[PDB]
Amino acid sequence: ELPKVYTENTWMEERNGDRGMLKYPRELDITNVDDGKSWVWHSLVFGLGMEAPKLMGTTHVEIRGDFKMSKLTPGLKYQAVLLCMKTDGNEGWDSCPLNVELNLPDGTTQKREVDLTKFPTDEFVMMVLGYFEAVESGDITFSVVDTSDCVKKGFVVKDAALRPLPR
Amino acid sequence: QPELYAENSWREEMTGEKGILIYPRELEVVGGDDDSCWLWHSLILESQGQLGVEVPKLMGTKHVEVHGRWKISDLTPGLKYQVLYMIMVEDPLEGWENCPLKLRVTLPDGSSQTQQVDLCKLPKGQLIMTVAGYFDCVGDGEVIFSVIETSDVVKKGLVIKDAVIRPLPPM
Ligand SMILES: O=C(/C=C/c1ccc(O)cc1)CC/C=C/c1ccc(O)cc1
Repeated sequence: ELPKVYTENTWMEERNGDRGMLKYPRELDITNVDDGKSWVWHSLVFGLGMEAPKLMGTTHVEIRGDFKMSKLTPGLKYQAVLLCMKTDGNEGWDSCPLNVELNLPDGTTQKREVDLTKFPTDEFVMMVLGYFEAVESGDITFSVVDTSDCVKKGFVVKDAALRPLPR
Repeated sequence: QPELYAENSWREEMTGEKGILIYPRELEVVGGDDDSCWLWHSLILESQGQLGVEVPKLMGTKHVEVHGRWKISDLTPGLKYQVLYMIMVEDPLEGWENCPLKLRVTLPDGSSQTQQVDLCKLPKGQLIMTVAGYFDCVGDGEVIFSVIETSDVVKKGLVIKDAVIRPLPPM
């Protein structure tokens, strides 16, 4: 077994000190992820693996997460994203868009419907949760939800990230 | 747990552009197989477990040279792309005083641009986004992106997390 390097889920731009952060699937709140049927934890292997859940079949899809503003850079414009993948053999997404919300400390909420049949198959997509400018304190929360009658299948959650606008 | 193999990439949702991540095991690390130069570690985030990344830590060598490459034709045409190296520095750190890490992007036309990063000023342990350069996605051939320091001094304490090739999309 290899020696270890420990990390934290933030990063900093060398050139100016701007911060971003991300959270991995065990740091998210996924309803019924341990029910043994709706989600199956996989080893996500690129090119060792990371623990990532794949949706195997349920009508109840509910993914939530949260972040602290204090860890971000005040005044800086951010994009909030969920890295996720529609896999081959997906089902249920024709009739059921995912409902996506980003909640900011100022009480606002950005809402959108996401039609997953337009995502490419078997590659990760940066699903847009929303956009905001960071302040000094407060909680950021997001949700990706559908509980409709369609049995949804074939969806991997990789991580959630708050990144300064790419430049 | 069942294994899931995936391309180490992403697509922007609204606009379609493709970004690339390259883990260090897929880069060309000169002296990468010599433990007295680079010792390979498992990357841990406590609240999640292992992140599934093997990362090299510089252990005491004068020759720092790491290369990545990617076919420009595999990226999204007409976009401007930005190459990043994600790195970390850790105690013990040694040798870097006045020998900044060189980041280079070389194009198919042989043209190249180099930035410099003073590792001595970085906060230890923090994951650092460094900018290696930019390029427009046109033509084909391979873009080469490197970190280099070959000054005559033993260096230690640099950790390479991954390289990133990311589009700058409209929003
Ligand atoms: O444009 C960016 C994309 C971030 C990103 C985060 C998680 C992914 O799944 C895919 C991409 C932000 C700047 C780079 C952040 C980053 C953090 C850790 C890392 O290992 C590589 C890049």
